[PDB]
Amino acid sequence: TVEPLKDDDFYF
Amino acid sequence: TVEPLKDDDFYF
Amino acid sequence: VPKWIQLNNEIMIQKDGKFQFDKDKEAVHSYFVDYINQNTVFFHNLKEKLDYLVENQYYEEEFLSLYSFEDIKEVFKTAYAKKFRFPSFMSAFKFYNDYALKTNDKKKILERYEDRISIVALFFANGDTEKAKEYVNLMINQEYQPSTPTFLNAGRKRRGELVSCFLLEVNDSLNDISRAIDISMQLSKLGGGVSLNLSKLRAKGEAIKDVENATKGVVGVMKLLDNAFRYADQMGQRQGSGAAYLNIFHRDINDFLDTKKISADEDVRVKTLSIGVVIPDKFVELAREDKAAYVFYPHTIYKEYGQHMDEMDMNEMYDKFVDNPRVKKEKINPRKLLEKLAMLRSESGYPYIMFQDNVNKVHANNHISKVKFSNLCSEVLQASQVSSYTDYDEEDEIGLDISCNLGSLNILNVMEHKSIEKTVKLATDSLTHVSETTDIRNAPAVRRANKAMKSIGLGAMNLHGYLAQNGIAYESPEARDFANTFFMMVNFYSIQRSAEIAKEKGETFDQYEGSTYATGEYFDKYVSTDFSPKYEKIANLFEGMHIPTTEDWKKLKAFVAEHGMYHSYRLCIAPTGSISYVQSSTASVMPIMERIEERTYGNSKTYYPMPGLASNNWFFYKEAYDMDMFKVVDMIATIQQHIDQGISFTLFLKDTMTTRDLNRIDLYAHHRGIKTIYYARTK
Amino acid sequence: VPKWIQLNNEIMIQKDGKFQFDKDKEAVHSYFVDYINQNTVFFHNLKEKLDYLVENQYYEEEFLSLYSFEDIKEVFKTAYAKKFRFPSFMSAFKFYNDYALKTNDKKKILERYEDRISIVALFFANGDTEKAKEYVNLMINQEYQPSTPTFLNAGRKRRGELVSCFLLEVNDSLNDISRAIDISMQLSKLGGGVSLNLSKLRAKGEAIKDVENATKGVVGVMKLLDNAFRYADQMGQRQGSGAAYLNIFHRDINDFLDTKKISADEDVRVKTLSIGVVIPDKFVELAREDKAAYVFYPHTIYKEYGQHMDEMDMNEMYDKFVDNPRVKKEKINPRKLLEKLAMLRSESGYPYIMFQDNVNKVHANNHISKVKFSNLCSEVLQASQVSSYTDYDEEDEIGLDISCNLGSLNILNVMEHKSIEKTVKLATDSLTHVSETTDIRNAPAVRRANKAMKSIGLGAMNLHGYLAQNGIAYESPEARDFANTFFMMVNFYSIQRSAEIAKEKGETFDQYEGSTYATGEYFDKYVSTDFSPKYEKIANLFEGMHIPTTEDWKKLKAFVAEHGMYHSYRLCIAPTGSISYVQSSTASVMPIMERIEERTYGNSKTYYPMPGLASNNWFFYKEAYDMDMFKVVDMIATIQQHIDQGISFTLFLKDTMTTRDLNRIDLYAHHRGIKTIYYARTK
Ligand SMILES: Nc1ncnc2c1ncn2[C@@H]1O[C@H](COP(=O)(O)OP(=O)(O)OP(=O)(O)O)[C@@H](O)[C@H]1O
Ligand SMILES: Nc1ncnc2c1ncn2[C@@H]1O[C@H](COP(=O)(O)OP(=O)(O)OP(=O)(O)O)[C@@H](O)[C@H]1O
Ligand SMILES: Cc1cn([C@H]2C[C@H](O)[C@@H](COP(=O)(O)OP(=O)(O)OP(=O)(O)O)O2)c(=O)[nH]c1=O
Ligand SMILES: Cc1cn([C@H]2C[C@H](O)[C@@H](COP(=O)(O)OP(=O)(O)OP(=O)(O)O)O2)c(=O)[nH]c1=O
Ligand SMILES: Nc1nc2c(ncn2[C@@H]2O[C@H](COP(=O)(O)OP(=O)(O)O)[C@@H](O)[C@H]2O)c(=O)[nH]1
Ligand SMILES: Nc1nc2c(ncn2[C@@H]2O[C@H](COP(=O)(O)OP(=O)(O)O)[C@@H](O)[C@H]2O)c(=O)[nH]1
Ligand SMILES: [Mg+2]
Ligand SMILES: [Mg+2]
Repeated sequence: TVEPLKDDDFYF
Repeated sequence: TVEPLKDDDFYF
Repeated sequence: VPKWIQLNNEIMIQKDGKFQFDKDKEAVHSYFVDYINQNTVFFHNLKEKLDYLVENQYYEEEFLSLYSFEDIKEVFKTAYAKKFRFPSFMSAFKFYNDYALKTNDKKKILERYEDRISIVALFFANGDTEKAKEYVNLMINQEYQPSTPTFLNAGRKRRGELVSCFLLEVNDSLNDISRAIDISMQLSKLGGGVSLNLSKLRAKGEAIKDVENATKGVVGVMKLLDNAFRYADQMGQRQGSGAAYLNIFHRDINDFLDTKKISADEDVRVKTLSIGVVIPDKFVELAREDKAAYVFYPHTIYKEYGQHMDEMDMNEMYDKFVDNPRVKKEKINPRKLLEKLAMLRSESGYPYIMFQDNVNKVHANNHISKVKFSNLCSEVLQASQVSSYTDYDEEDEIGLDISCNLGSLNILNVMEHKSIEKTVKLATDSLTHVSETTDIRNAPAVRRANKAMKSIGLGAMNLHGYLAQNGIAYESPEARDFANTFFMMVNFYSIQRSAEIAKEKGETFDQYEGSTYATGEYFDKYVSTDFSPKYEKIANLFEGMHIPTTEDWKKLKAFVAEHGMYHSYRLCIAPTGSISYVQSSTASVMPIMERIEERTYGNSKTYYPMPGLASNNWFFYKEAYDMDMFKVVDMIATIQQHIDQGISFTLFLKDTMTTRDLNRIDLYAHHRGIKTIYYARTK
Repeated sequence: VPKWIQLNNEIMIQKDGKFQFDKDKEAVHSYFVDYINQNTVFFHNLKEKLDYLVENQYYEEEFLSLYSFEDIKEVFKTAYAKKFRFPSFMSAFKFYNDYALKTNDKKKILERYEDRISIVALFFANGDTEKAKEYVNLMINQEYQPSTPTFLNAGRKRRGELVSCFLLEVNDSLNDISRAIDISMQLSKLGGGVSLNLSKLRAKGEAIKDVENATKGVVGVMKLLDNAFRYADQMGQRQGSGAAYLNIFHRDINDFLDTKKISADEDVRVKTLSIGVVIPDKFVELAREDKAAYVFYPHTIYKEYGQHMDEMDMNEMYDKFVDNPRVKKEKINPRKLLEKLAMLRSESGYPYIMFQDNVNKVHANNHISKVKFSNLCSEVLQASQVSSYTDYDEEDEIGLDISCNLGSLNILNVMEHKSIEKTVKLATDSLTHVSETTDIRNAPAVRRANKAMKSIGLGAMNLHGYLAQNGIAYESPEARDFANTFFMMVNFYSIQRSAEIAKEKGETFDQYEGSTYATGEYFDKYVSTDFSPKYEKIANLFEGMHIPTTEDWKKLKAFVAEHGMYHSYRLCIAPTGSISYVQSSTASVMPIMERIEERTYGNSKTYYPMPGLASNNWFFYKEAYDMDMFKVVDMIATIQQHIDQGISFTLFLKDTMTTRDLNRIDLYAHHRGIKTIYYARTK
């Protein structure tokens, strides 16, 4: 299931 | 074809 | 059906709504009484057994000659003085099917567990009876487990090598590629897994001596290495497993990744070559900022700068490469490439994600070389130098190729015996002996790095088993506190033993003076931060054991500065998926995949409940797929800060999660300091 | 369509019932005027051209430095004094598309025919102006044609090797196999085709260090070699071509043949590896009596007798192997294997059939070694010694590996000029220079054998063209008489030139004293039989040329005995492919496949009538497929008795002729003394 990286995923 | 050899093909 | 298998089949037959876990002990008893004792050849005395095994080319006569027969006899007696009993049927089955010595017709059992342990101990001690008995006590208590090559082949004549893994640096030439193929086949013949760094190989469509667009890239080399590993596949005992590692800024990165696609044609698809991707922090920075990235042609960089692309700092040299018209490159989307990585891991489990800057930020031997790639299990992170293999009758410039001698601590057995220090020191001595006795004539760089670096790998296992058997959830902060404390003690005692060996032998590993051990940078976080447990429950586990404090770490730092370090690398946590059964331990520091493993060996299924699984600790043995992968990343990063090399970190994912969840776990691992990621297992 | 191509298409446009053969000369004129003269770089003088070519790394400077500019200018004037004109458009097209030097952007043409010939002559002469002019006269008269590697790369910096072939002996070890892969790639990157003898490799199911059923056979080595040749694809401009040869008594012979089956799976099939089968007389005897044959495991024989299977005379040791219980074998049917060979050649043209006893019955250097295998073109038959490549930092035992120093005589232009002696001697000198100047550093055995044996290959082409243009049918006994006389003359003058070179240099080839040249056994049939033409028509063809007699052969034998022989091997008839167009000649001594060749180039259809084809000699140019293969075997065997090496003998088969017919042709070739059979071309 390809779900595109939408930013805010590089920050935790 | 796939014609097999006989004893007479080995003498010339 | 065999009686032992039928009794083991009774585990899942639930009576009163509860699993019959007591049937596994009955299963192992039946297994022994009905198969093992009957099929074990017995000798009137140990002298007859040793004579028969030496004369029939089963044992080396060299390693047994340093001991008088009374010493060997007493070593065996102290091996049987333990009266070791296997706790599960699968432990005995795995040992007597994979490691126990059998006759040439594979019909009778020549070695018990206490005989394999005694032989391995006698090999380790090398003429010392007291040290041999110490090793026997170490292994029969199952506190330390030598790696599968070491445990299986120590003291044997029909043996390969005792080294579990090899890492080869492939230079950018036909001579170097052919020699890399030769060395890969030679080391696969020895039985060890081979990992190759293809980041120095120039990209597809590059120039070969003024002949432009002639190269096939690294993918042709992958095909060559794949067929080499298929050919040198240990005759079919176990398929030849090789690894290829490529930097994510290599131009062939997409072609490198396409080899694992199912839709890929057979002319570009490899089958026995595991692939790994080296991700510098620059790639993560570019993906985070969504800027278009460039993968570069390595030969252009070599011509412009005189150094290979992976030999330079990507974070510093990326802008210089991009602004250099003489450095050829092609534009890629780093976020699209990350999504491609995530989908590849979801569909096949490849590639091995290696965060280069996460490795080199805490790498002690960056002066020797940066860690440009990992091993086949993505846990051996060591400095390596490429070998310039020249033409025939021309002397080759031999570099350093990583050889990793592995060994595992059973955390449950180490902690229950309150013997972290003694186990770690004895394991370090055994790994040093394995490294010393190992010579490889057909790999000049592997041999040179084994002699100079003296790097060993001291892993750990049964972390989740110990935590669950102590009522600690693997994702709980108490588990991370225990991992922090235990692995800080392990690192402390490994460093102490390495310094003691360097003092006793008067020699340190090559280029030790430039390492952070000599400068003291390695001990900064240890002399600044106290790693004692923060939870009283965890601190009670270390009762009766001296936890190294800040003052003790300062003393160790001074001792290392004064005497040096014998081993460049000491700690590396391998998956240890095979020897875990014999030791009744969970594989590596990874959480358990299944509470009761279902295995089919023949026409009968053989269930293996997790070590110590019961009704009271059923929910502590939480399956890895049901766990939050962020918590597992936190655990591994807590462990990784005390491991100088990497950890075989496997990602256990559910089918519901997408490629974005996989990318989020990857980026969280990168942010938390995870060095390498091994596999993406989907349920 | 271009004007020259359009004019070429008027060859098949028939007017008055006759092909417009005169349109071809108009095609050459149009091609030159409209394409070549416009797109050839012209310089104010030869000095500027030479400076431009050396400075821009198009030519080597070392070979031009041996001559003053006056000598080079005189040589070029000699080349252009002939005013050579291509008689067919296809000749000029081939030269100016393949062999003419072009600029780095390929837009323009740097070399004419008279320029490439002048450069090749200057390379051959090595500082001698008169010798360079003699070579220029030899090549511009098109009497002698250097091989494609030699003609292409002579005096050019951007090149490969002038050597056409590489015959490698592969010993039964992993180190030797790895070195075979390395050397195969290092010689494929040089351009020349590589042939490997795999008969020494132990079969599938053999032991590797006392563990049984461990080997995967020679098929795995063929996989490795095939992928090695695919990797060394020479930019892809010409795909990496390699051959593998196996003795028919090797156990893997069935699996060796199974890789060329169309139905074979991708897990066994090899694509870029041509295969050849070496058939000793013993196999033919076993097939003749319809008695069960045995294929032997080579390593069992090596263990029992201390010698490789292919180093022992199978006609003598077959019974010893069969009645030896320590030699492993399986019963096979030799007639079934012969039928399998016939059907494999019908389906794919493979394998090459090498009659080992036919080769070794008249092999002069049996003391050095018996001929165990042939080259990729199945025409080189030389003694080879295996190289024992040992582990690293251990000295290797270097053997002998064969190499092609090829050159072809144009029989038509050789006999029109009545200069058999001069052409043969000059060609021998040129091939000697090519062999001497070849120094391959990455192939130790190849370099050692090139230095020691000093073997060259002097072939002939345009046999069918000469016969048809002189009103002689290829199958006619007059053609065989002419071939006998011509090739006896060629052998006489090649031996004479070799002895003269040995006298002038004071050295022979290594181990010459054991050869039949030194003992005089080679010259027995030459001092006992007269090879002068038996036909008045044929004898008139040699008028004006001194045909060597029995007394002349006795004098040559005495001269060789006193002075020695410089070349171990001198004559071998290569297929003479794409360069046959440039010389306006039929390919090799083979009969023409088609009277008018229909070739596709881009979007155009080009027609090439064979040289000298017209209405009067239309039926003399009989197509090869229409010929009786028995009479072609007679022709080749007549030629073969004067060629010390083999002849690239391609079988031209009709669609209606079965596998029994192919087997009859093969057995008649074996009975008539044919050494090798190259291809089975079915129409
Ligand atoms: N669970 C087990 N683990 C390992 N070995 C076992 C096990 N059960 C049986 N065996 C092997 O089979 C033999 C016979 O088993 P058993 O327990 O009856 O022996 P034993 O020596 O009389 O026992 P005990 O330890 O109670 O004195 C053991 O000596 C041992 O070699
Ligand atoms: N049939 C041909 N074969 C080869 N080269 C040719 C041919 N026709 C022309 N050329 C080349 O093109 C050039 C000019 O062609 P053309 O036939 O007009 O020459 P030319 O000047 O009339 O001839 P010549 O120099 O013999 O007096 C020639 O010098 C030659 O290099
Ligand atoms: C290592 C290896 C060898 N072989 C085969 C090919 C070689 O021709 C043959 C010899 O290998 P060797 O390199 O000679 O192995 P060895 O010397 O240990 O064996 P021995 O002492 O018995 O001669 O083994 C394989 O087929 N697969 C393999 O993986
Ligand atoms: C010969 C050859 C090389 N290569 C690639 C792989 C190697 O990494 C790379 C280096 O080849 P090299 O062997 O180093 O080529 P070279 O030394 O003759 O010329 P140069 O050093 O200027 O390149 O070329 C191919 O891809 N296919 C081939 O057939
Ligand atoms: N007798 C015997 N002992 C073995 C064998 N293999 C391992 N051992 C162990 O090696 C030790 C040898 O001691 P042993 O010779 O039996 O002493 P003893 O009891 O006084 O005769 C024992 O403790 C055994 O457990 C074997 O084949 N025979
Ligand atoms: N001028 C010239 N001559 C060439 C070239 N290539 C080959 N040649 C030949 O080299 C020989 C030398 O010619 P050249 O230097 O012009 O002699 P010149 O007429 O006395 O000036 C001639 O016979 C030419 O046929 C070229 O590019 N230019
Ligand atoms: Mg190079
Ligand atoms: Mg060997």
